[PDB]
Amino acid sequence: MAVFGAAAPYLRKSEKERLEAQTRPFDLKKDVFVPDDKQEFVKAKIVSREGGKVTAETEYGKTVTVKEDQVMQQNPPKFDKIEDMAMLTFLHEPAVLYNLKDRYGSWMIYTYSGLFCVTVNPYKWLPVYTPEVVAAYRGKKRSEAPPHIFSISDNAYQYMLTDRENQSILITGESGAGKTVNTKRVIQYFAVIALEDQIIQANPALEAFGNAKTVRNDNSSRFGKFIRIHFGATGKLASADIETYLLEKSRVIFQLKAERDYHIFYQILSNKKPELLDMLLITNNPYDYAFISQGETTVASIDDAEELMATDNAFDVLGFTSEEKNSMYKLTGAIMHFGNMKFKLKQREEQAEPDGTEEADKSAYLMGLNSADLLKGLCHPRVKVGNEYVTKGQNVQQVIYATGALAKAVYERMFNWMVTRINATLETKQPRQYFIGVLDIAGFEIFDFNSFEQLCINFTNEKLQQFFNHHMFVLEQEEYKKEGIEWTFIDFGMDLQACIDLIEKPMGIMSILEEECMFPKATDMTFKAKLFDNHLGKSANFQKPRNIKGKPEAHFSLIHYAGIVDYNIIGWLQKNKDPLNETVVGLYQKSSLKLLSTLFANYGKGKAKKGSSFQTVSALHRENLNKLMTNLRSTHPHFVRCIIPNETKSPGVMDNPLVMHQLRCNGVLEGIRICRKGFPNRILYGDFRQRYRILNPASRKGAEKLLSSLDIDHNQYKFGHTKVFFKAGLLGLLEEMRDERL
Amino acid sequence: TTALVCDNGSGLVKAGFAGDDAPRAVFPSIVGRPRHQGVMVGMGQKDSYVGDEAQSKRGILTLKYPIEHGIITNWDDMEKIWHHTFYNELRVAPEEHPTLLTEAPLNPKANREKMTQIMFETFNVPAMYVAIQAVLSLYASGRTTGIVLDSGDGVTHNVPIYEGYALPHAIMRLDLAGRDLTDYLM
Ligand SMILES: Nc1ncnc2c1ncn2[C@@H]1O[C@H](COP(=O)(O)OP(=O)(O)O)[C@@H](O)[C@H]1O
Repeated sequence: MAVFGAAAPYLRKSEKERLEAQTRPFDLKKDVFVPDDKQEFVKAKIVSREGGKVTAETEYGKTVTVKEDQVMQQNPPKFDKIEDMAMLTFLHEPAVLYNLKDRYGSWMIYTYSGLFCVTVNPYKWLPVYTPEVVAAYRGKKRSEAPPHIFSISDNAYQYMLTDRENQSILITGESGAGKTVNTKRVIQYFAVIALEDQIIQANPALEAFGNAKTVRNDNSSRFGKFIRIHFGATGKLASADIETYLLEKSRVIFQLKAERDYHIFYQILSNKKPELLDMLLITNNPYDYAFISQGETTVASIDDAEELMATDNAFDVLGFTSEEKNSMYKLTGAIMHFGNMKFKLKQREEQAEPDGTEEADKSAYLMGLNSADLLKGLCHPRVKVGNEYVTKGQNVQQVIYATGALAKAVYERMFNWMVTRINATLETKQPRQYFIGVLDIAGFEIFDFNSFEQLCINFTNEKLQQFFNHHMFVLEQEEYKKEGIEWTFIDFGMDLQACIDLIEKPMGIMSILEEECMFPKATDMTFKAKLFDNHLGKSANFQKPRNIKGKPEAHFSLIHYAGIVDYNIIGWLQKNKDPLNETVVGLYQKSSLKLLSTLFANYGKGKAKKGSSFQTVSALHRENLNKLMTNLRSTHPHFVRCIIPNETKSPGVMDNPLVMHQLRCNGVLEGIRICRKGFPNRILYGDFRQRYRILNPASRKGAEKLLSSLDIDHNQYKFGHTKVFFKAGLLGLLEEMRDERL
Repeated sequence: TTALVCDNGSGLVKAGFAGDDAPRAVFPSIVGRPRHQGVMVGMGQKDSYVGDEAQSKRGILTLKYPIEHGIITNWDDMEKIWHHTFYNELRVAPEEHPTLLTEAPLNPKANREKMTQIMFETFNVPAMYVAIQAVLSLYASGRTTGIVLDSGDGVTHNVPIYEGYALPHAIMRLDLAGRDLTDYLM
């Protein structure tokens, strides 16, 4: 226990202290888990089971009665503080909550939970991050060493080196709960076992261009960052790669009532650089610009001026010139100038014509196009019919949708190209063999006014959770085919896929939405009517909404792995349209700027060319999710779960509702639930004997004699050849008969 | 709690809450059905429009009244009208609301009986009551005597009342009303 340097206590408590804590009275009958009001479940004692009446005496002095249908045992003391939640004798929801609660009070951060690695961030410095434990872990195994991310990092490394394949680290948590520094210590450990400074140096750029204020967080990430750490043949550090996925475009145009756009517009709106404002014609007033003013104007998030400076510094120290930063800033200002355009219908026709031309002129002067030419390209697109071009007509709604789609497109284009430039700066010529990627993605966010974007996020997280579930299924089949005990041949993925089929499949929600924004006079009520007519009752997970405590509104409710979510319809048709304007895209290709590179080229024998008008954010998102799954499904994955203990920066004290929220939205509970259908308590025969032989004191014959003389049913235990498998009730009964034996 | 006051009549459903000064929802008691075939797929056309919605699609629907002269002749249509009144015009759940219904004097007995049966089985109201349309007129007029001539849209009737006692042998009912005046004007 000295091999763990000075961090040994925090990493794992001594066996002596373990045994000194084992001695503690606990009544298995009347100290069971009990539902609560202020929290979900609190530690209490019951006086008696008086019919339908019980009385819970908690620590707070309360004596509430709870119904006999909502009570469940508490974890025994001889199995509290367990490192692996999967090995718990009784797998309940608040059971694991209190397990991690006592583990963080006792200041043990990392905890194994089967195929996961859960990490609640400590708020003060610990010796657990000293290089001594890093170097001294080399040579110890996963099955025995106490939980820590260095363990799974080394396991991924050696898995890569033995199987000659890539691995994937899926760090899962909220921005501002320690994800950045967790990945930082990951990359440090990887460098140790053999460019992190460059990663952190270029990070403020992505933090600017892909983070925006939501309600649950003021520095939430919207894009799916994912760093590929390549290696060589000798498993030595070769180079690092990075890719961006699923960057939400709707933010650039529409913002909710309680949230802001991306940080960059506000950082530019910081007057600390007056040269940017007077070169971009940006008036100081943020209410002036319509694309942004609909969201939260300003919040006490960060020092935005200083962040502007930090980003400019990171830019100047990155490979690209000052002119290029200048073009980036001016392009963002042009996107900002798009919103104030004004169009009117014509005299006695249905054609759109511009009345205000000043912002048009200035946006053209910025973009490097002609103002009259851009106005003509917006009001009168030209389309190709065979070998000729004919002009298409537009009204105000159509030209506005086109403007919004153009802005979203140019922003996303500049973003992807900026990431390419970042990767080019990082690029080293060393040969790059198999990599181990680390993935940063949005969370299964729930609110009271969920919308289209939250539906997209939850759909992504559904694909991820189903992927992990199938992964763990194959892992359990591997355990079984090793143990020579093979049963229960049903997979664990379809039970979740049934919910996916309600989003992606034809006549699913996304297909109905696409059809509805294609139909002539569709409205939100018609969208709702079609959803109901085509799914209500005929499906399994789609169902009515619920109105609780006077919530704002809900039009329908889906059920996911992370609970029942009620979604709102209003605005989906208008926000899903993505009609890109081909004539203006050609204008961009013919610009006098860097813009011509971003829009280099974008829109017989079998052509899947969907039109410019038949474009939907949902469809582009489904395609991107498909290709992200195709990139992940080729690598053996690993999962990291990050939980905030409390919203306050004060350590020690926690918030049980926030813990439950993280557990549900993260899927640790779903993992333990997939376990709860088999035999989760899995122990060998030797320690089984050494702990339960005094019941019938005297390896299959003696074990079987004891089992038959312990009144255990056949289906309750599964007889293995190295370990014999038992369930929660079996562990409880064996515990009780040991206790009476003593 | 609160009680619902639904005055069906024939030709105008008017409902609301007890204790209010006026009905909250007033709309025709018609149920339309499309009589052409429908070409645009994806419209998701419904099959029957009840209430004020049916008055906007007059051009393509065929309108039917489920109440001819006080009596109800289409029980399915009347069930649709009641469902519309409860959930779409008033937006209340009829499980926690007593409902006061009205009818005209001297109607068939099964009309009122089946009205009750529907209001308890289909809609699961907690209580109900059926009142005579002329007694209520006399209530609202602030009298306690007087002879009331309640000419609705399907039925006309006289009900003489004195000091709160109705004289049933003097009740007259005449099946000439606004619908017949409309047909005569046509
Ligand atoms: N200002 C008016 N002048 C003449 N007739 C009217 C007027 N307003 C309504 N009506 C007639 O009254 C009838 C509606 O009467 P109403 O009190 O609604 O009876 P019910 O409730 O049984 O339908 C309609 O047929 C309409 O033709």
